[PDB]
Amino acid sequence: RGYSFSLTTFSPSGKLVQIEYALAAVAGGAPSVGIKAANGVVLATEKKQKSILYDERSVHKVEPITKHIGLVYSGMGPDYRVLVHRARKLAQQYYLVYQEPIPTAQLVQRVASVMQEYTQSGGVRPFGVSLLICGWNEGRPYLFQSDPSGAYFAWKATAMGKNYVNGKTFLEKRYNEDLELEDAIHTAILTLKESFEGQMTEDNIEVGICNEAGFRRLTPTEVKDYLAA
Amino acid sequence: SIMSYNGGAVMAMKGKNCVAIAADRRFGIQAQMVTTDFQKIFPMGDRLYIGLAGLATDVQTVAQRLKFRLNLYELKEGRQIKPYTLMSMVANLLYEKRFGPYYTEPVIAGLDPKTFKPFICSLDLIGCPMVTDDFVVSGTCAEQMYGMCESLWEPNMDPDHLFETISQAMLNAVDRDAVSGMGVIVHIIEKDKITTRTLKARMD
Amino acid sequence: DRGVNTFSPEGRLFQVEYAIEAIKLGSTAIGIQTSEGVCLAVEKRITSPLMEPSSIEKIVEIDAHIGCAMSGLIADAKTLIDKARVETQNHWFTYNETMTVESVTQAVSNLALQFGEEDADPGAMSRPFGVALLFGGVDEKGPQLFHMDPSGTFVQCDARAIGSASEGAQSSLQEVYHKSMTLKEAIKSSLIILKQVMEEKLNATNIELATVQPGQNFHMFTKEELEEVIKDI
Amino acid sequence: SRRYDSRTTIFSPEGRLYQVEYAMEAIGHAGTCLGILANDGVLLAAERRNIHKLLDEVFFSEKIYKLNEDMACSVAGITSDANVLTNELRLIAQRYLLQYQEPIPCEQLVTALCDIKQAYTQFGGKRPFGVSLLYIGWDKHYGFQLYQSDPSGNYGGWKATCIGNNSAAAVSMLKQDYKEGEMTLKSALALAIKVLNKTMDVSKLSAEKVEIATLTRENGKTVIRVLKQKEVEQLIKKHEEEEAKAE
Amino acid sequence: GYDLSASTFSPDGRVFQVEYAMKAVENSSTAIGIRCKDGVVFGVEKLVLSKLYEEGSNKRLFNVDRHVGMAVAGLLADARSLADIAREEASNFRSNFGYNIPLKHLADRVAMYVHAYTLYSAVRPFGCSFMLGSYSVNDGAQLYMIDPSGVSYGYWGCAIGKARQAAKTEIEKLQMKEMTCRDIVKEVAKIIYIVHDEVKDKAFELELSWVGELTNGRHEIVPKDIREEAEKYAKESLK
Amino acid sequence: RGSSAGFDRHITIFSPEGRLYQVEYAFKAINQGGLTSVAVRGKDCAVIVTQKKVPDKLLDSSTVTHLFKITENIGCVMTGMTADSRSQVQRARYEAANWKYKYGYEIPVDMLCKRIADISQVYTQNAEMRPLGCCMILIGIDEEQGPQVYKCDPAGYYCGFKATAAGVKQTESTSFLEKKVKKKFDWTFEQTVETAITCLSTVLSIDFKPSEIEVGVVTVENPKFRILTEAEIDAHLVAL
Amino acid sequence: NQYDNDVTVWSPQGRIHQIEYAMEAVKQGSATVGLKSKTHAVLVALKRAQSELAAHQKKILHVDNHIGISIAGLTADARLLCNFMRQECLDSRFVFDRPLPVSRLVSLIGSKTQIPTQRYGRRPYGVGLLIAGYDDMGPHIFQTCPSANYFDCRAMSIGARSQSARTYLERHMSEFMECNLNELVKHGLRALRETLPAEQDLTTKNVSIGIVGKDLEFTIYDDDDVSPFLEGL
Amino acid sequence: SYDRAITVFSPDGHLFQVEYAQEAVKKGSTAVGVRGRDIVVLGVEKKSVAKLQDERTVRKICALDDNVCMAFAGLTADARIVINRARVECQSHRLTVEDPVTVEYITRYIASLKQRYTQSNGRRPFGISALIVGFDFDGTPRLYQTDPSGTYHAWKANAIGRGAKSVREFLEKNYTDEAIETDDLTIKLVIKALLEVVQSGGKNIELAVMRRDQSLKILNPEEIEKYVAEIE
Repeated sequence: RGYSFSLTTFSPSGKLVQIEYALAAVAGGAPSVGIKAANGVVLATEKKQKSILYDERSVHKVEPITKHIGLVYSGMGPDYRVLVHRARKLAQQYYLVYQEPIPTAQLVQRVASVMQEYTQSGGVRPFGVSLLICGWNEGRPYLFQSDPSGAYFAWKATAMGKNYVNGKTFLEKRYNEDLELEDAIHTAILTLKESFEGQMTEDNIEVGICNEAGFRRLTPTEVKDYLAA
Repeated sequence: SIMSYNGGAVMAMKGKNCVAIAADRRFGIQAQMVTTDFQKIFPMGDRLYIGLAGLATDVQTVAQRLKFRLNLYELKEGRQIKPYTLMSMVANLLYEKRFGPYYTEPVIAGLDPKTFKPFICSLDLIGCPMVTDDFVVSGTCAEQMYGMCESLWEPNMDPDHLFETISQAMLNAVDRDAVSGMGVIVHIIEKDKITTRTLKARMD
Repeated sequence: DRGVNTFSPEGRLFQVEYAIEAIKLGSTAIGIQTSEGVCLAVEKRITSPLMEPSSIEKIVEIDAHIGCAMSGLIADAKTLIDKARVETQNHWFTYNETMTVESVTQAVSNLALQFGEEDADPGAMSRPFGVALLFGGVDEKGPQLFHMDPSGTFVQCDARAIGSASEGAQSSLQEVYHKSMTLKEAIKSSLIILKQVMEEKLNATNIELATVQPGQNFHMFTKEELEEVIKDI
Repeated sequence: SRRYDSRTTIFSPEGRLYQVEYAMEAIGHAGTCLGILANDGVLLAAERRNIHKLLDEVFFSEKIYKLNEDMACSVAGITSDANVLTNELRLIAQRYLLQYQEPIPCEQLVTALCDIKQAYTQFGGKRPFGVSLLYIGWDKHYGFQLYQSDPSGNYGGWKATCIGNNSAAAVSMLKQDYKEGEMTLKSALALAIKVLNKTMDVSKLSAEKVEIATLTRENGKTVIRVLKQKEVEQLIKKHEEEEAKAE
Repeated sequence: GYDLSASTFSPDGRVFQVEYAMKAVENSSTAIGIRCKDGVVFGVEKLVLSKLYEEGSNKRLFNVDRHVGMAVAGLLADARSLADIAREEASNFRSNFGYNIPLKHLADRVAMYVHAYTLYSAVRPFGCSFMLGSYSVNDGAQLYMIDPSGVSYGYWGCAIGKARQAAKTEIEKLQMKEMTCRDIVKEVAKIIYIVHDEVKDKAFELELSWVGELTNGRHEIVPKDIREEAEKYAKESLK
Repeated sequence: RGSSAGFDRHITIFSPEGRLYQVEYAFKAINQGGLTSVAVRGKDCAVIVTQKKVPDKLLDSSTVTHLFKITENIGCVMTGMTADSRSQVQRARYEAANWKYKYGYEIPVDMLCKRIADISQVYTQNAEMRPLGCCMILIGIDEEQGPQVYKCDPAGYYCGFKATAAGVKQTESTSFLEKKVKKKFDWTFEQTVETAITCLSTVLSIDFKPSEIEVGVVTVENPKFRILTEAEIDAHLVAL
Repeated sequence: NQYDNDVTVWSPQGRIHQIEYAMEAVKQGSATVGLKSKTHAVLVALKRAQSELAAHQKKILHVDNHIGISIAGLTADARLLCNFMRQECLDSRFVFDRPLPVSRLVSLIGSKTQIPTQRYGRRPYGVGLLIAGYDDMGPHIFQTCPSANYFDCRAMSIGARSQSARTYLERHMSEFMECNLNELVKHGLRALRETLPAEQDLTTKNVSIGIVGKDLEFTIYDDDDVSPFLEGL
Repeated sequence: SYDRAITVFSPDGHLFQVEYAQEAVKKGSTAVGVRGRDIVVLGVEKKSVAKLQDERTVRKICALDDNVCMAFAGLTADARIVINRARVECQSHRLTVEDPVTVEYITRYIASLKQRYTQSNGRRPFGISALIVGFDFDGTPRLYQTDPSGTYHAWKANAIGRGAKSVREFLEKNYTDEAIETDDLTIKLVIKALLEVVQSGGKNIELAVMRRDQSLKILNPEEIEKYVAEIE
């Protein structure tokens, strides 16, 4: 019939430990890197399948929400998708009211408000998913991180996943505020190289960019061109 | 015809880098006036006004339901609304009660808050948006000021020509309508200022 | 650790078994059914001298012909004695007759064991009632007196004491009661037994007495009326 | 299921609500947020937590969240639960305006959120909102006001108060350098920076670690204005220099 | 504490509340059913506890539709509950599709009702296995059996109860695929008496019900003229 | 290694290392059936092959099956708890028919594994319900993408495959059959059935009879899902 | 230890302790005896002495004009179950204008009693009922249990020390189907007397008798009406 | 809907959540009400003044209607729900009866609401007691006290909160007809009872007096020091 009590409660130290444990699910996930350049945002993640038998052109970790908003995760695969199909639905519920493409900050405020609700509603665990969300609205690029608590943060560049603390130190060295988009894709790929454990190819990662032409994830023919440099 | 109960006439006209909106001042019952100061034009922005005619309980309700939703919008979105987006906000509000509609046909008139691009619109009672570049009318004397603004409107008017056009098209229409009149208020919305002139009309 | 609807290994349904132990902390109430009327006498158990004793309403009107006497958790009784009053008025509305004393007891005791925590209502009782009720009145069958334990077990009694000193006042009721005594002799017998069992000195402030006769209605004694009875004891 | 339930809304055997008292310690390790009432305004002085080098500057503030034309709040605790509360105060503030065509009085807005907060401490079996949050505002009936609202659901009007980390040390400094009926706005900005030095463990302030908003009246209209980086850097340097002229 | 709910797997991936509920079937007396060339014959070893019960109390053979019968074993109050569920599904099928429900579909609709109580902490699994059996001209003889987990398999012979393994060896040496229904009843009664323990559980009343071609596909109790001519046959080979 | 604190053992909440300790037990529930299913797609075909252990002589072996027909064009093989198996098949058959009723075309294998996995995610996030101890492997022919073999699991993860195994010998038959995804294409024609059978024959060391397995195919020439008869399987089993 | 608090929890022995504890509630109530001839069906019950002053209980209830029940266990669960049975017998006479058959009433009880034995947070009905009836098929002595199956009995007794009655009833059940009305009731009185302490006997104050028959509607017999039946025992 | 029994019985017949809600009352600030001849005086004991309160909005003597005002002790947030739901009922009673409430009517409404959360699913009891004072239409002054159990009694004088076991021992030895004679002497009976409980002493209390029509007014801080100097 459904449990009506919160599974996330405060610990005596003042902590919501089910959220703090859902962060541990995120920090064990595959590394995801977002970089906001001056004319675009690049979202790159490690799409490293377990075996050769897995179809790489089947499921996607960089998913578009609108024509101008895409997002990527570190954490749990299936919790991402319930959260990425509601994000696509919240984006069209805005568009039916306002007939304007949703601002990127407003989508992140609606997605994180959902993620807050499964930290307080009855009989549910939080999501084990953080989200790097990108978008282009009003001539400005946007990059947000949505933590499993439901808190959102606008980032110039950040990283999640395994070795995120080592990776986010690598962003603080090689991030110029006045980069272009084509120079930010290389620095996003290099962060996925700082912890990869192998030889990364066009199928072992997944890159998504968002410029004023909208959001799109890069084709594996286009990923190979950036790996040559 | 229930929208002729209180009467009323609102008209919005586009100029060059400026818009004008105008309404009558009469509040009434089927043929009886009560006040001559009834507000039908409401400030939905810095330089963006909505004008509502029709049944006067819905002129007051929809302007308050829209001020409800716009203040939620301007706090959450952190910016002022664009005049195209207010149009879709009103069109959602009027269609959400489609069966049993709000008996108002609002016009909006404003400037784009980051382009100063002029915008006028008109909606039906169940929210069908009409964007025009010439003029929009709404009210009891619609046909009086359709043909009145088909002659007087010229493209690319100065703010002083725009005031003398929308005010000669309101006065000649509501003096030919029985349940519209008792004054005309005109807002000229320009980039630097909002000028508001009530003007001498026939009080019959 | 266990739910409210849980049987003991002895089959006792724990929460009712503990709601019976709640009555043994409430003040002592005595009822005696005679052929000439019933009497209801309860200890008020004055806690502080500043407490106004006219607010300790441990005896209430149900209808003009039925009065109830309570012990235990007095706040829990007020939902039972209001459902008692509405049921007598719904019976009068439909049938234009006074409701009998047994069927008012039968309707109130259907609310006992109507608790639970699994969609029993949108607003349902979490727990049983911590009260015993002594209904007493005169119906078409004559004077009657009923007991209303929290298990919903209702029983007609000739004389019944409930409360903290029931086991010891029920031993005194079985000795002095007989099936032909008078209501004056039952009012007097309900105060010798209250004298044995009350802690404070028994006066006309810390007791509460009410009778139901076949002729007259329910009435509760005044301060001047109780003074005559206590001098006779 | 009774096994999996934690009983968030029951009493302790000492008469306490554990999840409320445990939500109070989530706030004592949040960002330090204080508010000072003056004779011509109220301010908020939140110590900024998200002070990383690679953070952007999207929306107007970090922990202010203007509620109304005439009143703003400031939150400390769970960041996510504060966003749910601040959408709710904006709904209450606009349902009053829809119903009365007057702006919500500031005590009536704090009271209505504190009823929603109390309701999660008494029924429903949910955890409370671990957000204590300040309030500044103007209304017709009492003018400039300042409120604080704990997760218990009880509130209070203050002349100077502080929530967040090192709030107890911040209150005692506000007990002595605050003067009732004698604080101007410019005197209260300097008191805000004075408290935000002995209650932040860092060596000094840099205005990337604080956020200040003031609320004043200007020609019959309440203005709520987050101070920019240069406006606070002048206030830090006016206190980093004047402390040298007192020793 | 991995066994207090049906919404909990064990660390080796088992739902013990389902597996405890099939211990309840294993504490019930053996009910067998044999699918033959002409139909399906059920048989229940019905343990009569007291002499004070009337002959026919606690009936274990149910009619869930006019062509489908149901032999149960386990917690009997749960069995009468699922017999009502199987009657509602057979009723709703005819009210929505206009013909008698196939035994394949009826067994799958009921097994997914049983499965629905193996998933949640709000309910417990059913404490009963039960066989279903029907006959049609088109579909032929069919015998399905549903476990408390909710799994339904088709059988030529099933033997739910205490002496489950001991009765399956007697059904396996029978060659039911060529035998007719009046020959199976003489054999079902043999298998019931040979698996009954005349020491542990004392008194028992044999219940037999077929459904087959000789009844034009109606499910009914075997008549006493044929029932007593099989109980006499069963004791004669029990020696 | 794996810490635990609270009711991580019983309901789907997070371990202190964020593991969903309860969801990992539904994968152990797939091995409880003792069976192994092998799926492989070719260039014009996709094949499912699973063990058929009729352990009783009295079972009607026509009803002991793990292959299921979801639509006319989508086939299924199930591995795990057999009752949880049949529930997910009826939910897949129901979700595939709402697609045709709402959208007017036959559902892809793409979006049927996605919807069934979105149902399985709800079991891993609500405490009131356990996950289903079973995994579904769907096959079919898309219009543009061709043969598809998609597998969803109790976690809610539904990725696509060139070749899948599931159940007890899953690791022994993934490590085997990934060596045949070497030089070209695992013989990508109609005798990927022989790739599927010899994969299941090696990890079981069985060298099957004609009626010890059951095979389900789709093709481009026949997009309908067919279950092979034992005479058709023995035509392949005698070829190896 | 941990398998007895909930009704949705099987023990590792295939056994539900919460159901078996509710059957303990009916084995510690009061002995009631039911039996039938080829013409009548008789319910005899001990109105138990709660005290020396209580009109003891009422333990035989009218359900229809052809069905009455007798109560062992929780009395408030009984009349909660009897008001369902009274409604289900009015439901048939409103719809079919005929007496509802006795075997179909008890099948509606056992499907209504099974529902709380399987859902969380609900308890089994802690009450046993002996049900006498006269359908078109004859007399009927259905017994129902908290474990919601039911039993068509030739004779049955439930309650405290009721095995002594079942010892008596199983000896003399060979002659029940050829009795008169007064002969059949006296077998139920001798069965009910077997459940008594040695210091106790069957007075007219503690015995109720419920009889239903062919040309006889269901009647309960009070204190003065059981005197023609106790005149031989 | 969260339907779980929170207040359940225990062995020896106790409701723990009701007993533990009464321990929340004993941790609250002390409230005293006495009842004079034509005057009822409520006084609460402000524990801390701190020189930074806007004291207008932490007042513990509310006003239910024009004739009924109450003072509480316990969980302050639970009281504000009880104060507001009593104010709605005082207005519904003017709607249907065309008369102001009696003091025992709104006491029955508050007590039956407080009983209701001791017996409903998914609710804890209110952690407040309420000293309710008022006047009838006849003009008789009334003083009532509700508990978290839902029990209510009338009182000549009562004390709730911390130290109330000592304030009630004080009032049971000092409440007479002579100290309840003058209206000003009745006000000093609360202030003398509070100063036995205020462990810091001084003018750190709040006190509201309600006489008849020309009704309730809460006394100012310098208007309270005039009485404390008259008892020094």
